[PDB]
Amino acid sequence: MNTVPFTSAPIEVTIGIDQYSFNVKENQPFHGIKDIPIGHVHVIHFQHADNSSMRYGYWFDCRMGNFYIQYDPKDGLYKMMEERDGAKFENIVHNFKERQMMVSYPKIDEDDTWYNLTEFVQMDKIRKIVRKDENQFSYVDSSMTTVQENELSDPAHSLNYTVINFKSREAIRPGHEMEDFLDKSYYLNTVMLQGIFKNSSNYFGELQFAFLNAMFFGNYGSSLQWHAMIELICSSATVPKHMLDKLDEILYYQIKTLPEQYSDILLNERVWNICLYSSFQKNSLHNTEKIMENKYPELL
Amino acid sequence: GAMNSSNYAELFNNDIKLFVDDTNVYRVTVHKTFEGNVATKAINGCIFTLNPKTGHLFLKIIHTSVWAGQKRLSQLAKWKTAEEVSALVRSLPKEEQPKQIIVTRKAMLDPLEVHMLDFPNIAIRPTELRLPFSAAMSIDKLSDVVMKATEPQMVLFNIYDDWLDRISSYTAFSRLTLLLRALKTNEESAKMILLSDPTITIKSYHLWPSFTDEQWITIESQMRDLILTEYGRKYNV
Ligand SMILES: Cn1cc(Br)c(=O)[nH]c1=O
Repeated sequence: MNTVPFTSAPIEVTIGIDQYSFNVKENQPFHGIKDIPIGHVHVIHFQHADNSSMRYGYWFDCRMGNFYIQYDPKDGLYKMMEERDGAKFENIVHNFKERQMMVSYPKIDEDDTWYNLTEFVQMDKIRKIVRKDENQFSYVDSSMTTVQENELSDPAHSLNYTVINFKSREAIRPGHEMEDFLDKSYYLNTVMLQGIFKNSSNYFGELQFAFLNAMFFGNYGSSLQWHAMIELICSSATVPKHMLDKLDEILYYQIKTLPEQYSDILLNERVWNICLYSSFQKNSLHNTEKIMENKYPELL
Repeated sequence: GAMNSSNYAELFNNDIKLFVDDTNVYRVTVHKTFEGNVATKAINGCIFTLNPKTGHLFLKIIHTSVWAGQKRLSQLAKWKTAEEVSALVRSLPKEEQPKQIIVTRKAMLDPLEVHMLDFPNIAIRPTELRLPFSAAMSIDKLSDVVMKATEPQMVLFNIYDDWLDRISSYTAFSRLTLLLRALKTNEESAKMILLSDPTITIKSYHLWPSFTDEQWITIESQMRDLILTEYGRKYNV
């Protein structure tokens, strides 16, 4: 069980760790988060008490190093930074744990929520969507734009998601215009799965990561990307039986975990009604369709 | 974006553009079967592709054979329209290719956009005008070449005949839409009007009668009376 030690908490801030969150008051004696389950990626995120603008946060995997948070009063945010001296990450942590100035990642043992949300998410792929290679961890915030958003302005601070566009030459084979626009199986299976993502786990991983960026940071381009990747599968007549089943599970936990009050902005009416009621896969998302109907029947 | 009464004069500037209308592409007669069920039988159709500036009409005849063995014909027809318009553009020399294509029904937007991905610099636009191009099959010579075709065929016309020698494109289009609007609201009367005086003939290389300027004003007036009337007969006013 790993630990993220905070130097200090000089400004009042709501701290999130995966789907958990807690309020820290200005200069409260807070020194980090302990008992973080190894074996998963994690996200630690922040919303300043004074400026609800800019939710920001860091994707990390504890196995890839010792990381700690220290507020930077110049740049005005809580920064993640790696402690190379390992006899410091132990000594510093033990002292703070001994003084019990660390909150406990409060996993319920029956709870598989985080695993189900991050099943296919892998840090090596995050670091290629979020380009900044001197850091083992990856910064995301509410305002970052996606590579495709910049096509339609700073590239170094972009989310380099896989560009999907249904009215593009990549998506439409010359001479199969109608076939390929109404049944995107070509685009899904040959272009994206076999060609770009290599396998469904990399596809699902990016999908899951985009959703989590939409949810935790209200990142609009991530929400576009999550819906696009859903829509491509739903609009494909031919999808591996295993992808459909796993998709229904992925989406179910994403919809389950979404704040009931954020549905208006994070959920795209057109895509969901199409996936669940019009698309080829209308009948293949039983769990997702049941939770959607019972939790947000307004949208449909 | 979309095309309407405000940006109406854009049609007659010097950017090449085409209207595409697909309302006569997929045409059916509906009938009873021996067993008392209903069936359709398709009849030949056409894509109406018009340059409103020059009057050149590119009339692509849709032969019923294109539908054999096909499902969801009404949807396929929009995609067949798009394929044929795209093929037409590709066949034109570059300096003749349109800079815009305006579809008269918004359902054509996606099919044409996808068929024209190779032409990113051609804008595909809808319109809010309620243009009467469906009445094109009420022009006898157009209907005639369509019904007689036995294979796919592209026939070129100038829908303005020789009018541009005497009037502007703007005025030419206005006359054309007035004639077609009349043919659409009451075909019988519109046609009675156009041929009453048997001394005004249609030249072999033309579609409409050879009216003098003065005779066109009378004609045009008669068409407006018909259109207002039919609007009364239809709303009682
Ligand atoms: C200030 N500081 C705090 C931590 Br915790 C760490 O591990 N390294 C460091 O330099």
